[PDB]
Parts: sequence; C-alpha cells; structure tokens
Amino acid sequence: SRVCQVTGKRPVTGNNRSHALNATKRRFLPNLHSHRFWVESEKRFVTLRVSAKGMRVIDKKGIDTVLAELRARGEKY
Amino acid sequence: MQVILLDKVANLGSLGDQVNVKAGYARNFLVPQGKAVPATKKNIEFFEARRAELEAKLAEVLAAANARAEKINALETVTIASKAGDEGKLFGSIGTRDIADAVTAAGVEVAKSEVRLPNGVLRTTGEHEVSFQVHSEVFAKVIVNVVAE
RNA sequence: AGCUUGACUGCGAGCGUGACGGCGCGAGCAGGUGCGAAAGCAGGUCAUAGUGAUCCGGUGGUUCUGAAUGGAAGGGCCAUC
RNA sequence: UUGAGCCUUGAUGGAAGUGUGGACGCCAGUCUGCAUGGCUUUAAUGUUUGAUGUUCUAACGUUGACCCGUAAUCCGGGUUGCGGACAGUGUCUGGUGGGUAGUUUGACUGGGGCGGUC
RNA sequence: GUUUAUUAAAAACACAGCACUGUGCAAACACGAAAGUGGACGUAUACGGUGUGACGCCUGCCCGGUGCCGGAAGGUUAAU
RNA sequence: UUUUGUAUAAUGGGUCAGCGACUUAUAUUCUGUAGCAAGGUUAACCGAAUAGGGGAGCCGAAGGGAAACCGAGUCUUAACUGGGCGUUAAGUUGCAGGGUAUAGACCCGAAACCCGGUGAUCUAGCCAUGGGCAGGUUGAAGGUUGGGUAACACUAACUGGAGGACCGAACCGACUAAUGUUGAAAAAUUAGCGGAUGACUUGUGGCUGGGGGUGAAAGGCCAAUCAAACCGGGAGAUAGCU
RNA sequence: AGGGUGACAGCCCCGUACACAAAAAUGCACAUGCUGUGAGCUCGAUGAGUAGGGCGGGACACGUGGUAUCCUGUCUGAAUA
RNA sequence: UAAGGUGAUAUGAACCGUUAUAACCGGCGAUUUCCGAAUGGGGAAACCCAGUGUGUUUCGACACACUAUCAUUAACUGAAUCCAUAGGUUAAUGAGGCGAACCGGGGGAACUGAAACAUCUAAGUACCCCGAGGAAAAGAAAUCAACCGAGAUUCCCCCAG
Ligand SMILES: [Mg+2]
Ligand SMILES: [Mg+2]
Ligand SMILES: [Mg+2]
Ligand SMILES: [Mg+2]
Ligand SMILES: [Mg+2]
Ligand SMILES: [Mg+2]
Ligand SMILES: [Mg+2]
Ligand SMILES: [Mg+2]
Ligand SMILES: [Mg+2]
Ligand SMILES: [Mg+2]
Ligand SMILES: [Mg+2]
Ligand SMILES: [Mg+2]
Ligand SMILES: [Mg+2]
Ligand SMILES: [Mg+2]
Ligand SMILES: [Mg+2]
Ligand SMILES: [Mg+2]
Ligand SMILES: [Mg+2]
Ligand SMILES: [Mg+2]
Ligand SMILES: [Mg+2]
Ligand SMILES: [Mg+2]
Ligand SMILES: [Mg+2]
Ligand SMILES: [Mg+2]
Ligand SMILES: [Mg+2]
Ligand SMILES: [Mg+2]
Ligand SMILES: [Mg+2]
Ligand SMILES: [Mg+2]
Ligand SMILES: [Mg+2]
Ligand SMILES: [Mg+2]
Ligand SMILES: [Mg+2]
Repeated sequence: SRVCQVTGKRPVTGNNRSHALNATKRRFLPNLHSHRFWVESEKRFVTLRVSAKGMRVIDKKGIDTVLAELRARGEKY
Repeated sequence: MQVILLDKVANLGSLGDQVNVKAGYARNFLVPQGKAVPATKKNIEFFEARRAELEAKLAEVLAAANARAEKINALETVTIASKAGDEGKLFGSIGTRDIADAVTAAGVEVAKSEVRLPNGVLRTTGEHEVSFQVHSEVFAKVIVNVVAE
C-alpha cells in the first residue's frame, strides 16, 4: 500500500496528454520513503513509511505529535 | 529548519545561539542525539527567557555588595599592626596569616594569602592603600597602624 | 514623347451569370486629384486565365463594447497578413 | 584547492650611515618590503557566496555473520561487518521505443489495378 | 525424431555440431504496478539471445546505405 | 421483389392458422379547428383538487445597427441625388393532423469493439507419483588366453553385452487405396503401412487462462470452433446495404 | 363497491355503509421516574506545512484560452483584524 | 373463535370434538438434526477427526458443554538488553455473513457520434470495488449581489437551448 503514514497520501489518477492532446490513463504517486525516526520519548526507533512532506510535517509538528496521531487514529507505529 | 542549539557544536555551535541549518543535519544527527531543537517559536522564548533571566538577571544578581566595602569607607580600628623592624626602617614580613592582625576583628575571620603585589613589599612609612583580593572585580580600602612597644 | 498616379475613397439607377457561396458589367452622385486651350478622358493593363471559403491567429486603426465602479485584459467594427 | 564580494593589516586616489628579494619599472628612475644604529588599478588572512576533489557517517542499501521473539530458509527488533549520501525511489524533463495500442492509406476508371487525371 | 487433432508427414520443425553475441552473480533474461519467483541451490568448461544445422574439403572481396559498438573537442539541444 | 426490362432458366414463399413492422415522449413549425384578441396563456405550487388560486414567465404589439445608440425609423458615408433592412396583413392558448429535432425512432439482420466472469475432465507444455514393451537378430567397449614383439603395436579364438541398432506382436502412430459421404462413424472400416529400450508409451493428481497460455513452429492446440476461447453484460453497437 | 349461488340477485349467501373490540407483544406521541447529560453570565481564545506560488494533472457548462474559482502527485511557503 | 375437525394430490383408515384445552386464527414462549459466515481441526458442502471439563446401586466407555479469526479493554506473564518495549496465555464486550432499489466514495471502458479520424463524443455511462442509512449526501457564508439589498443545505418551475 503506497500510502504515507502521516499524511494519507496515496497514489492518484490522471491523464498523460500528448501534444496531439491524447488522453492516456496514468498514476501520480507519492514520494514515500520509510525512515527511522528517533523518539527519545520512547528510547527507540519507530520507523514509519513516510512521504517527503510527511517528513516536512514531522520536522514541524514534531514526532511526538505525529505518533500522537495514528495512536489516536488506530494506526500501528 | 532553523533550530536552536544545546551543547557547543562545530561550525555554528554556541550553547543556545540561533542557527539555520540544512534539514538533514538536524533530523538525522543534531536533534535525536541531543544537540539542537526546532525553533518552534514556543521555544524561541523558552530559550530567550534565559537570555534575559540570566545575562541581564544573574549578571545583576552579582551587584548586591558594591565594592563589598560598604560602611568600611572610614578605615578600621587598629587593634595591633602588621610589624616593623630595622631600627627605624622595616624588616619583618607578613607570614601566610598577618595582614589580618590589625583588621583582625572587622568583617569575617579568615586566614589565607591570596597575594596581590608580587614585589618585596615596599619597606617604608607603614600606612598604605592598595586593594587586596576581595573578589574578581571590586576592591577595598583601609590602613595600617604600627605598634610602639 | 511630355506631364502624371484615377492602379483614387465613399456609393450606385439598372443589367448579366450562377442551386448556392459567389462572380461580373455599369452610367451616374459626393469628396478629392492628373492630363487637356477646350469638348473632355481616367475608380489600372484590348478583353476573357494568373487561384484558396470558413476557423484560429498576427499587425495598424478605432472608447463601439469592457461582468461592483474607474481603468485594463479580452471582444466588435475598419484595413491588412 | 579554487571563480568572486565584504573586514582588515602592507601599495596607486621617532635621523643619517655599515646591509637584502620581487618590479607595469617614460630607456636607463625609483621603489615595496626586508636589518639595523648614538567609494577605485595592487599581497595574505578572517571570512560570505558557488564550482571541483578527497575523505568521513549519521539518512539510505546489504540476496555477509550472530542474538532474541521462535523448535521458523517469512518477517520484525537488536549486535556486527561491508557500502554510503553513492545507489535507489517520487515529481518534472529531453532521447529511444511496431514491444503494445488506436487509426489513416482519396476519388474518376467502358471491371479493378497500372498509366493518366482532379 | 517432430508436425498442420480432422484434405499437406515433406524438401518444413528439431537434431548433435559450429559461430556470433550478452552476462562477475542481488548475473543477463523472463513472470509480476509490487512483494515474491524462475534462471540456479547453478557461477563464465555456466546461464541467456540469434543464426547455422553430422561429417569431409572449404567458407573470397565490400563498412557507402541500414543496424549495432566506441569517442572527456566543438555545433545544436529539455525541464530548471 | 428488384429492375431500362422478368413467364423468365433472376429473388422469396410446401400449405393452413396465430403472431409479425412508421410507435411514444419532449420540443419546434405549419395546416385544420375552437376560445379569447392588442392581446393570448400561465409553470411549479396552493387547493375549497378536472373548479378556483398562482401571471414567475413565455409569445405578440418596433425596427435598425456588430455595438454605444437611435427609433417608425435606422444603418451606411463627411453627406448621400441615394442605397440595405424596416414602418402598410393579429396575435396567442388549446385540440387533431402534416414535417422536423433528441431519443432504439418503421421492423428483423452483421463481421466485430469493450467490461466482468467461466473453462487445461478434449488438447499443448511442464511437475509428482505409478504401469507397460510377445518373440527373434546383430554383437561395440572392456576382459582372458594363446601367437607376437627387445617391449609396446599387432593379431586369433573366446568372453562380454553397447545401441534415439535390426525384423516383428502388444502398445503409439497414420503413408497408399477402395468403401462410406441423408455413414455403422460429426475423420469410421477394410487391406496394405511407420515407430516399437526411447527425444518411447500410458494411468492418477497437479500447474499455466484469452492479446494470455502452451507450441521439435502448422497460426498448431486450449471441451466436435481459434489470425484471438466460452458465458453474461455495454446492447435494441453500427448497417449511406439486402 | 364487489364476489358467489344450477341463466343476469339491493332484500339467498359472503360482504358492503356504519358502528364496535384485545390477555398478550409491539409503533408513535405525549405526561413522569432512572442513569446520565450539560444549562445561563462574565472574561477570553478564533483552526500553518495551512492560504499563496512553480511544475504536472483533474474538476468547474468554460477542451489554457485573456481564465478568475476548486481539488492535489511534486517542489515550495505567508499575514495573524 | 367455534360445531365441527386430523394441510394437498387423495380417497380410505384409525380417531378428536359439539358451550369450552376438538379444530381454526392471532400475541408470547418452547423445541429447533446436519450443511451453510460456520467459528474446535479438516474437508470433494450436508462428511472425517480431535483436545479440555464434566456425568452412570453396570462410574469400562459412550452421551452433554466449551475451545476459530480479528479489534478495544483488562488481568497474569514476559525476550535480544537489566529496567522497559516486543512477545505469550486467559477473560469481557464487539465484529464476521446475507440481501431489492435508492445513496456516498475508490477505479473506470468501448462500440457509437463527428456521415473517415486522432483533440472532441459516447461518459464519469456500462462494469468492478469499498461503505452507510431509512434515506443517504449537503448544510448555517472567507456566499451572492452591486453602492439598493439578500442571507445555510436540499428539491421543483422559470431564466435559456
Ligand atoms: Mg499496429
Ligand atoms: Mg474507385
Ligand atoms: Mg522418420
Ligand atoms: Mg491432416
Ligand atoms: Mg496425412
Ligand atoms: Mg547456449
Ligand atoms: Mg536451415
Ligand atoms: Mg543446408
Ligand atoms: Mg562470408
Ligand atoms: Mg438486372
Ligand atoms: Mg412479358
Ligand atoms: Mg421463378
Ligand atoms: Mg420453369
Ligand atoms: Mg397467415
Ligand atoms: Mg491431465
Ligand atoms: Mg531401435
Ligand atoms: Mg519394427
Ligand atoms: Mg488399418
Ligand atoms: Mg503461413
Ligand atoms: Mg476445438
Ligand atoms: Mg460475447
Ligand atoms: Mg451503447
Ligand atoms: Mg476563524
Ligand atoms: Mg466445524
Ligand atoms: Mg473450516
Ligand atoms: Mg473506434
Ligand atoms: Mg466515426
Ligand atoms: Mg447525515
Ligand atoms: Mg450591507
């Protein structure tokens, strides 16, 4: 499941559109990465499958606030 | 990704200065490894409240005993002296406990030789006012009365 | 051969010829011009081939339009590619 | 290490004698420093800003070895080793691309095609 | 030996053998959006692709065209 | 029926009976008719429900100009002797009908395209596990012993028991011919024919699925069909053709 | 109203108009109890990897157009009555 | 409720009833094999085979109940690593599957139309997929208007082909 654990980012659908303007179905899909975040609050490496951006959001909101979600959302981590 | 620092730190470090660093370096090294913290604004006061409750607080908490010499601005009662010699001139020296003898009952009682003037300590008249070690800054003033017996 | 720019601009009674789109001939009216002493003649070439609808787009002109209002963008009209 | 800026200490805008490297030096100077002796044309640092190169680890890879969950050739956590900001992946981009796809490939015509024509 | 079951069994396919060519192993290649898997529990005396098609005697000339291999100057050239 | 033309030896129909093709909806125009008339008429809705309310609105009574605008005129052009379009004929709402438009649009008919399922009980290939091959030949390596060499070579008996080896039943195949061809059979019989220890043959079970498989490669095979299976759906595909 | 009865039934039968009915289980209403549950005033606070932007797509009747508005794969990124 | 009854083809038999336990109707309960989500394991549905508790003047054995997975919670345990996390057992609750249309979302054709055909259409249609309700969905303005004002969403008729 290509899905960013922090921002729900799955892949999306769209056309390709040539010069001749030809529709062709395709997908846009997230820049995911799965990264080993250090928590300290837990003395452990929780390692989420995260899309860059999701990254930017951890870097802002804070891992403790992000893992706060999920926990509160049902997710594993 | 600005982040504020903890310990020193190579090419930016400063125990708490305001840096702006490549994200990587941070989330991959600095933080989760105790060395920095997001400049979460909540923090830019959390660690500025120190820059004020300290560098202008405990740097003023130092000044509560000006010169330490407060009401001792009129010299001190000369109990005894500090010695003499050479039938007129001077000869005797201050043992590692002998500048108190005179001012030996004023402030608080101690006994150490934090020597200040690395000379043969001039031998003449008697009464002199240099400074002595009262602290890492201020000074003090009193005199020295000899003993005729 | 001399002087010239009528290879003018706005219009056009009335005709031809086409299923149509369209093409064609046209005296004459207005403004303005050339030639001629004048009458007059010239809205290209003796005539009939020498070509490409519409869309989109360009350029010049033009307040005609212009989404609250003032402007502008874009649109129209005219000319032209 | 290196292209360029700013900050600077030496160049263009406590005397005289016994003594030294670099030089557009108006073609023949004098310097620019080296010892002493009763806002614009120039060299190094601190630097700010990009390029190139070594190396590093700590993202990331591990289809090496070990430990536990586990009597398990999955997996996961941990340790170690090798690699390492490379590889790879996301978005964007130029190239290739009958592998796959959707199509087009005119009419007249003494049958059609060829020729010719429009 | 195989083959058009059911109008063609052959001179067609295969074949041992021969060459060219790719592949250093998490191989190339192939199934598969992936994970996983064949190749292979193999490792260049192996594995894949193409052509030729026992054996004998042999396999000349041509690299313009097309294809393919190599080329750290220049010219042209994408996002940015 | 189709045709320039059909008794035509061109089409269709064995005969009967039943069924079997220009419909419906909404718009829009015209004719016919009816009401009202410079007017006509309401929709949703309300409802005391085929009334009555509701006039939102629609059409008409004014055009001209791209338009601003002007207005029985306006536009063209500086302006037109002028020229174009207009001012001189009543409309509107029902109802029936004729056309048209959108829809399966008079009825039946493709070959096909697309989506989702069902199929390796026939067949191709492969995997696992089991069975089968009467009889008769030929007689490779190697071995022993003799002879033989200086010794090897070499050579003769024997021994041995190879092989996509030979002949031939079972088994697998299918080269010729006749029969059959509303068959005994939707590939058969009959006489002959090739393989027959192998790249053989076969039983059970398993795996591969449709632009896919499998293929000693014929476009062959994938349930009597395959230049893209079968079933259902899109679906009344489309049919300027019959 | 309708149906049936040996042919067509107001008056033969079942019905029909009309008027009545539930020990039980339920539906919906209300009026109450229980567990909750919070009510009103005053003083505050007022939704950031967000709005916006580049790139690629998709929605808006609008097919990038002169194209506002919306969603977002990718890269970025404000102000704070 | 009642003077008749034991559904039908479908008689007959043996019976049950007649003033209230015949029958018939209706409300609530009881019983409810096996298979099937199927749930103790398996499996070629309706069959095979278990473990743990029970239970018999005949306590061998054979009857009766529970034992699936998943999630939230709790208790008891408990690694690499000593704490701690992971893991392990037990328990209480819930889920699971089925089915008309309507609905929200994820994904999404082609024939066809354009008298060919690619932008365009057919169409966000068919179909696949997930989810829910009695309805769903939407909803109380960073909405429109246009210098006057309106005042959420949803639906209908106009605007207007
Ligand atoms: Mg093709
Ligand atoms: Mg032709
Ligand atoms: Mg043969
Ligand atoms: Mg055949
Ligand atoms: Mg044959
Ligand atoms: Mg090979
Ligand atoms: Mg050959
Ligand atoms: Mg040959
Ligand atoms: Mg050759
Ligand atoms: Mg004929
Ligand atoms: Mg006749
Ligand atoms: Mg006939
Ligand atoms: Mg006849
Ligand atoms: Mg008939
Ligand atoms: Mg089989
Ligand atoms: Mg043989
Ligand atoms: Mg034989
Ligand atoms: Mg035979
Ligand atoms: Mg062929
Ligand atoms: Mg078949
Ligand atoms: Mg079909
Ligand atoms: Mg259709
Ligand atoms: Mg707000
Ligand atoms: Mg069971
Ligand atoms: Mg089961
Ligand atoms: Mg098509
Ligand atoms: Mg078409
Ligand atoms: Mg709701
Ligand atoms: Mg207001």
